[PDB]
Amino acid sequence: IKDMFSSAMEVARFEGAQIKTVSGIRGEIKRALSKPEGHYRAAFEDKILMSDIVILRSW
Amino acid sequence: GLKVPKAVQKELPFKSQIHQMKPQKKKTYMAKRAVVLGGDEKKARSFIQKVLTISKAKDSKRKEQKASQRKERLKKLAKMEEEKSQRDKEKKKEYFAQN
Amino acid sequence: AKLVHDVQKKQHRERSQLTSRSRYGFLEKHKDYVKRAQDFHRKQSTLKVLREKAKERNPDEYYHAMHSRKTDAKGLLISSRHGDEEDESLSMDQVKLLK
Amino acid sequence: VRKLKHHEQKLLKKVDFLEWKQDQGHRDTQVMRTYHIQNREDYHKYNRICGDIRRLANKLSLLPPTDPFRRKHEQLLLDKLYAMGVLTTKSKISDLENKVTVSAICRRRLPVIMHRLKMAETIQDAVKFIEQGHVRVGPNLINDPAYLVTRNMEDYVTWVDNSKIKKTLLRYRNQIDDFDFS
Amino acid sequence: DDNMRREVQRDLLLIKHRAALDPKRHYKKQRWEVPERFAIGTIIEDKSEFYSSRMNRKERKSTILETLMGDEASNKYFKRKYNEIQEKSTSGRKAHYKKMKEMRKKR
Amino acid sequence: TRKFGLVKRTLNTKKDQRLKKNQENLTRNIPQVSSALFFQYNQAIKPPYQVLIDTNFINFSIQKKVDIVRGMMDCLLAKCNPLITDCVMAELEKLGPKYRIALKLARDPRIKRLSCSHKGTYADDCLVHRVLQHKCYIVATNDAGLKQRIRKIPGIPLMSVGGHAYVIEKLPDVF
Amino acid sequence: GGAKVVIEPHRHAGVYIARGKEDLLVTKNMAPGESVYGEKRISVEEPVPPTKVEYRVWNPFRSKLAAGIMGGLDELFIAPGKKVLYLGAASGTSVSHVSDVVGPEGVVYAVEFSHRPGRELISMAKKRPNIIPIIEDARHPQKYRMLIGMVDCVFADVAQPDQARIIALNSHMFLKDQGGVVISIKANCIDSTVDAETVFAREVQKLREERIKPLEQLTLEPYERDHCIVVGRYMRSGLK
Amino acid sequence: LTPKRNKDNRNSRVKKRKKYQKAQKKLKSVRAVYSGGQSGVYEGEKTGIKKGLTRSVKFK
RNA sequence: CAGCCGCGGUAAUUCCAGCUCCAAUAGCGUAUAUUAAAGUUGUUGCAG
Ligand SMILES: [Zn+2]
Repeated sequence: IKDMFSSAMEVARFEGAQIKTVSGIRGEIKRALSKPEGHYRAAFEDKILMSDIVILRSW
Repeated sequence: GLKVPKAVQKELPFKSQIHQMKPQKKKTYMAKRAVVLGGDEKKARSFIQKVLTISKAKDSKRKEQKASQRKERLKKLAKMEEEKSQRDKEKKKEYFAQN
Repeated sequence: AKLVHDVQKKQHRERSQLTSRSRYGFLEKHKDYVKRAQDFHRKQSTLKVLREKAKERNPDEYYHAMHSRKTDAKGLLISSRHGDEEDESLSMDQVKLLK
Repeated sequence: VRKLKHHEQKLLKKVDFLEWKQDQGHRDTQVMRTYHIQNREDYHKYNRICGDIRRLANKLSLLPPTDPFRRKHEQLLLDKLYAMGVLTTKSKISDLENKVTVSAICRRRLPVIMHRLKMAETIQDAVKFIEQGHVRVGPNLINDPAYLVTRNMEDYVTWVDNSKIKKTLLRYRNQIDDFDFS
Repeated sequence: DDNMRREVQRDLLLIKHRAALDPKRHYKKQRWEVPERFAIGTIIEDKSEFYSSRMNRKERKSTILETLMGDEASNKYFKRKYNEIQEKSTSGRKAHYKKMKEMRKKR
Repeated sequence: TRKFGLVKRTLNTKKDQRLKKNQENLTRNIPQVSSALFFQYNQAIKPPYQVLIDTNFINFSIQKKVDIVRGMMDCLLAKCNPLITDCVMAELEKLGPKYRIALKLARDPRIKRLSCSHKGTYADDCLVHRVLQHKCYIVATNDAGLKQRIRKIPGIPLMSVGGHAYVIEKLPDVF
Repeated sequence: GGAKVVIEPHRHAGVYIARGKEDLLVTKNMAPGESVYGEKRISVEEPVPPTKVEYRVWNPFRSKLAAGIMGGLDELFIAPGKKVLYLGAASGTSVSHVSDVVGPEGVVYAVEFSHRPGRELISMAKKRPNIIPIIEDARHPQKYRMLIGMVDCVFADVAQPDQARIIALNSHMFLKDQGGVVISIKANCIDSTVDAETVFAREVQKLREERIKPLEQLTLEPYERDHCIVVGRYMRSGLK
Repeated sequence: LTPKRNKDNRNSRVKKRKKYQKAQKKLKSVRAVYSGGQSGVYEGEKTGIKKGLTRSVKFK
């Protein structure tokens, strides 16, 4: 997942959070990728598409 | 479509064999021989095709609309039958409670 | 609608794909995802059924139709694309008459 | 015999040339048309076996529930009837009157397990093949259809080699090796 | 014979699919498979009344198909209905899929 | 050069037509709803009405002391023709010598009488058949089962002894 | 008007359906080459060369029997080898269609009482030889008991209030046992003080009182208001 | 806060004019209604002829 | 289960066109009490 964070520190702050696509596919962020900074690895209920947007509902 | 793998489909039973016929790459003699008629016959062919697809799409529209009709008739019919069965199982308990 | 207002059961409209993210056309929503997912699941179900039949082939399986039906080099099934009431190769006097 | 008239249906009703009382609904005829038994009297030489096991299961029920002779012989009978595959499990001794059937002791015959594991495609063609002498259980050929099998030998029901229908199915799947002579 | 069924085999299709020839006619639901014995016949309108049911000498034809092909309002309706059935049937199948892929690829 | 899998030929109880249970070797019919009917109105019946009586209606008439033709007339406020079918009459005669009063009140020249043509004396079957054939009949009855049959078939008015006079239900022009 | 139809046999033997875009009830023509009351015709070329045989359109608004056929009657008794006694053969309108349904090997006795319809009946029965025109009152079957013997179906298109007596007399004289009795009842011409269902119920009761078991009735409503066809068979012993 | 209501409900007479027109259009579906006889030339049945269906009331 | 609550937005929005249908109609709901209908018994229902 590309750009909801600006740094791996930010993703480290937000690890384990539950996200979802706009299709309601639930998911969880797992680990920040190393070289592209705000990019991370998430796991979903099944295969999401390239035309989706993930969402971290915070308050 | 369902693309069953070759490693699976070579090891299938005899009944479960998948009849998949290959396309033809050679201009065979019967196909290069066979005559098609033109003008009035090709517009007759075009007309019969248009008529048959309009008939088939009209039938598919009609049966889809009947499916949408009868699922909601099933819904209201099941609601009325549930209300009826509730009334029966309380009237039976009334009858036996009096007798 | 027993105690509901018609200004309360309004129509919430659905949102489109962002114009920056527009080359991946049509942001898909939950009805599109369930149309995707149940298609994938029925195709995986029939693939799993065919894999189980391949595991339980029982290679001492004789039919009488495995005299006529035959198998190509890779092991798959040859399905003759012409007929099965005709013959693909026609005789010399038939070719004489057609020519 | 003449589809009798009405004063005829009434005057004699118990007349029936086709089906008598002691036919028991022709269950012998029906089950041998089902499982395609060649000669007669196989049904009744199975029915004697069914009657004998329900009779000795009755007198094993008669003996008191504490002696090891009784309990060893009923577990031995239950294990032997499992070992010849008449049953499908080692359950209650009530299944020795509910579940032993002349049907199931015909189910353990050689053509019907052949149709069961799809070696043939009908029981008639199975009896065709094993009268023509193509199959074997382990090493030895089987000629008669009266050879029923045990629970161990539903794995080595296979044709013989040089059986040409085995050769036709091998050349169907074009896995036809011929160093192994079939 | 089959030699004559191969001549009247098209207007029997028209009579089988009567229900989608005119958009206002709406027959009662039968199936009408091809009957085993039939006969193709031509209507004699007599020489008593004129001009009402009279199809003239200059427009009498030899099948039902030539009359339906000569009808120009039916040709309008069949072409229009066929184009809308066509563009409904090719709505999202393969040209759409590869133009979506080219949309992804172009940038 | 014999055949293989040779069997003894026996008879096939599934197939042989010489025995009795194997002696069992299209045009639809959807009867149109009557042109006498609107949706459930029965727009065609008009006075003088004609009313089919049955046995418990006669018994309840005598038990409640209502005259047949005068009770019908002040129930419907119209001129009535009451009809005893031969099966209703057969049922009243079969009721025995306890019901002599009811039988010789059904024997009345003011009560006309039909001629049913069937076997048996089942008046409920006869009344139901001849009313769902024709829809020009009022059914006067007090059987609960016959009342349910008649009020389930549409366009048929039903009369019944209730209280001390006759009542009528499915006739929509009573006042 | 010059179009082409396909002829197809009906369920009823001897009558046909011509399918086009409007389908027509159709009979074969016993006298080919002319129309009798101005109906339209269909000429097929059936296969010495093929011969042009032709067919006549049966108009349900000018024939109670055709209205009954195409409303749907389970059994007509007018059949292709039979004898029909037509009562009230008011002209040659329906008698021609009954005649060529019955065919060349069967006989239609067309009974009519008026005389100018009788003249047209005789001039039609010239070109249809299987019609015996009988100019006589049907209320006295003895006046023509010498000309007719043992019919198979009676058809009654009389429009008189003593209809059931006429039908009963002609059936008891000339109909055979388990033969056909087809009645066209007109409610307004029987009596108009009662409703149509009352007069149909009374006429059916009169038929079974004269021992003709009714099998079937049909209202034939889109073509005629307050008409009916009652199809029965002459049971003669045991309606039960 | 009322629901959306009907212009045909705003007049008690026009509502029964338009639910009787609906009723006598439904009556053509259940029965076969005598429309008035033959209008012009007899064109044909215009809707089909079923040779299998018999819509006649059998007795008992 | 439900849903006037959605990212923005209130001069903003133009939206299942204001969702569809039904019945009565200058009338139309709700709560409570009720009247009528017959299955009206042939005995024994407690701790007397
Ligand atoms: Zn009766």
